[PDB]
Amino acid sequence: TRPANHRQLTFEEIAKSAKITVNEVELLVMKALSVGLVKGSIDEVDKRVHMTWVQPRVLDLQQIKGMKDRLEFWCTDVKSMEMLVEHQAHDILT
Amino acid sequence: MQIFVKTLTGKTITLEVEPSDTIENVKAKIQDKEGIPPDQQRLIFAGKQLEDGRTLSDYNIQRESTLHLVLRLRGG
Amino acid sequence: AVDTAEQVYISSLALLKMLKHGRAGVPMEVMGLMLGEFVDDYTVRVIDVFAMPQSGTGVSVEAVDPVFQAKMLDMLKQTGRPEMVVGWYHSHPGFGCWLSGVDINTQQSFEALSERAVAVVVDPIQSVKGKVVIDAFRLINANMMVLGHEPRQTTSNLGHLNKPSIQALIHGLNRHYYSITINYRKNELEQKMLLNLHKKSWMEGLTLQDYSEHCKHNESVVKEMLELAKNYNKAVEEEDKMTPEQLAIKNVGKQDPKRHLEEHVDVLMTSNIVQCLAAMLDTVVFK
Amino acid sequence: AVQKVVVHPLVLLSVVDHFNRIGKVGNQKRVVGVLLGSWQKKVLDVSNSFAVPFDEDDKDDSVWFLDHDYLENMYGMFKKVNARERIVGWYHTGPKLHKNDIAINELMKRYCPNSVLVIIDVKPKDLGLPTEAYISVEEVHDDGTPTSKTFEHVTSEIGAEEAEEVGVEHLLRDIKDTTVGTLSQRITNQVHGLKGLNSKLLDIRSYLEKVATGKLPINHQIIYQLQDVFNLLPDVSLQEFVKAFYLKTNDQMVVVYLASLIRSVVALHNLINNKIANRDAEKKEG
Amino acid sequence: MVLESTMVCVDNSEYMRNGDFLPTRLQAQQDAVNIVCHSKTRSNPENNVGLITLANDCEVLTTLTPDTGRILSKLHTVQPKGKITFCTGIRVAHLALKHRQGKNHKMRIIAFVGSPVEDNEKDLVKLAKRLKKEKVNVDIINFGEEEVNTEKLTAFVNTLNGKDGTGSHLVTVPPGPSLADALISSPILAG
Repeated sequence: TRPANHRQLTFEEIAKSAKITVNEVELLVMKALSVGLVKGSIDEVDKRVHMTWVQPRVLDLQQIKGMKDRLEFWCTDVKSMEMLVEHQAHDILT
Repeated sequence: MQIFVKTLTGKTITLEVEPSDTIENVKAKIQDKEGIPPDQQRLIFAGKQLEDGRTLSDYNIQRESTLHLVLRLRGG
Repeated sequence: AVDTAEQVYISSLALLKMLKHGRAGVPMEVMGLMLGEFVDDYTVRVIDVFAMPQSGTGVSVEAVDPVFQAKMLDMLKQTGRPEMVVGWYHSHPGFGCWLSGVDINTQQSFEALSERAVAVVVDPIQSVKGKVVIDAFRLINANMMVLGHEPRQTTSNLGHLNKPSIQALIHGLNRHYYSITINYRKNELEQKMLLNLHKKSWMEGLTLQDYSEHCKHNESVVKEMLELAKNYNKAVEEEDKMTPEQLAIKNVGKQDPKRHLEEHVDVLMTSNIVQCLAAMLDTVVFK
Repeated sequence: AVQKVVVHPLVLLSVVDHFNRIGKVGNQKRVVGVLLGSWQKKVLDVSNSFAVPFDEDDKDDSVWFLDHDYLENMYGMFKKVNARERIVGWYHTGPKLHKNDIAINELMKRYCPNSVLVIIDVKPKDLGLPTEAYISVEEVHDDGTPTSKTFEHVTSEIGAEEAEEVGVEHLLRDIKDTTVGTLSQRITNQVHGLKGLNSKLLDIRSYLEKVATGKLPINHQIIYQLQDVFNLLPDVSLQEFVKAFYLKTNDQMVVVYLASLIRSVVALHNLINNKIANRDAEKKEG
Repeated sequence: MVLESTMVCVDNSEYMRNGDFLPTRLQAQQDAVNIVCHSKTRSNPENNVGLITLANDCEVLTTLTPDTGRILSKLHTVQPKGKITFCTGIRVAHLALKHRQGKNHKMRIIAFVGSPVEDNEKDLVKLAKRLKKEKVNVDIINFGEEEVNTEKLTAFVNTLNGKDGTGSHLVTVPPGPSLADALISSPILAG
């Protein structure tokens, strides 16, 4: 769910969202890691975890419009960046 | 769909053909109507030299085009 | 009478095959047969060439199966190559380029069979990346030349652009035959290929060199600079103390630190510039 | 099996010659042929080739003609003049894959249990590389779809031989090149990099249109892969990564400073030599 | 004398295992092939012959070859299987006739029909007409069971060689003694 900017979260959030007591949550996430469906690390001294990669999932015909949207203006950035270096150094070799 | 052929002698030959015909066929038609062996005939159309294996509409030849015959002479 | 200007056009593929075949029979005069057509009185064009089964003894070679030739040729027609025979070629390693003795005899019968034949000779062992050594000849008339007749007609400068070498004069080129100029005429599509022939994939261009190891190289060259600076000071101090050329003449053993100092620049530069630029770009183009 | 394949120029010129010649026998838009080669340590080397008659009725699959006992006859005729080389695979000059070529491959595989396909597109319309390499495999499925027989990609490159690059270079009198050193770096590894990356992203861009009801989502597989792409790309350049970057930029430039200083001193020294030499000899010759 | 290229398109469908002709239709046709090709080559020595077979796919077995033995030893170990498919066979034989070695030869197709043909009539009429303008000559033996295929084939041959072309035939046969013995040598020299 969370945007890629964060994908970092505290014990309390999971503990409530899965309605399991906090002292269990460590083992839960360890299980998650061990079966190999999610990757990252745990930072117990402040009760936080970081989760850098997650199993792909199917998704619907409207969510992919988000993919096309992101990809389009990623694409334009490349052309923009090319114009600059192709121009300013024209005299070395155009 | 009429075609004019010019030989070295300047005789003009008239052909009723089709845009999807092939050069082999027209060379054979000439063989029938004048007696020249097919394989001695080379066809010239402006600068291009026509190749046997493909079709007139590939060269977009049009109606009443004038087209040259050249003879590749052989050693003896 | 033969015009001085007439060309031989060879078609780039034939040349590559002539080389890759000549540079294998390394010390022996391997030979082969050559296919093309007589466009005109000012032309001959060779379009392809192929080898044969043959055996020899260092001092000679010849081919052993006659059937193989007719069978191969008659096969090729089924795939669009109806052209026929116009000549032959054989390789001279290191000798130079000329026809000698037996090579005239096997040549001359071609001309009784087919006028306007051509014999080609290539040298694969002197050639080098810039230039290949090829020649093409045809026999002078069987004398009756006490008349002093010229072998050829001339109506152009076009045939007198080149200087015959001493070696062929030793073996008598203008005495028994004559040379004919080679020319190349590439078509559009092959030359489009020929430039791609070295392109390298986009995958590489954006890639960074390791930053470790790179730093190692930097420290290596910087510590190499010292000794050259130290030597340079003395080399500045001592000059003009003797006659001018006796600087160089006395500097054939020991190196002169100017050049070695200078050419360690163009290694700090170039390297550092391009690495910093490539990192600076790709920090933007990905996220 | 195979890890990489290497092609010599003689093959590429052969392909092009065949493509131009066919006009004397047909009107087709593709040609097909055999690759002779050898290999060692899973590195495959293709060296020579000959072309065999083929024909196809364009308007349908499954109606095509390929002449066995000409292939066998030529292979015999070649073997007699070079024992080094053996059937290895086949090539065709179409710009894109065709439906029936898996059914070509299952034929010609009877001549070599490992056979590899090389596409040699003869009319490039971009900066790029003229060859691609493919090998045949069987795919299982998680959807319970039956086992599928399908191609797989193999990395490729051009190679060279000293007896040929002499000829290649004798022939490369066409245009400029070798803008030495710093001139050639940035062109060859910035501009012609970015142009490629842009073309790839345009291709993905186009495909994700057809999924607007133009075509069925080919698999959730392709979507899983795309999600990996947009997940992996480097973290936002916003954290203490920045500190680590500045350090190296300082170190990278400092030595440049040093070298530039060296560069100037020599010019002064050369200047002095030119000056004194001039004036002295002048007054002397006066 | 006239030089000719001939492809014989044998039939191998499942139906070929049944037993109208005495040994089994497979042996009923192999001998016929054996005699017809002997006739083709002995008529003039440089005629030449090839072989195709009709199943759930078409398959080529030997391209135009001047020696008959290549075919005979090849025709053996062809096995009765699958379902016939007529059009595709005739097409692929048209292709393979273009690539003949000597274009001065004119060309023929021979085929043996031994099963129901599930084809739409109006497809045969198109195929026949374009084959008409390509100067390819076809010649059908209704070797097996005459019924079902009796009509379609006849109308086909009409539309092809009709307009008073006369160069193309249909011939047909009941169950009985050998094809080569009673039938094939009867109508004309062959076909």
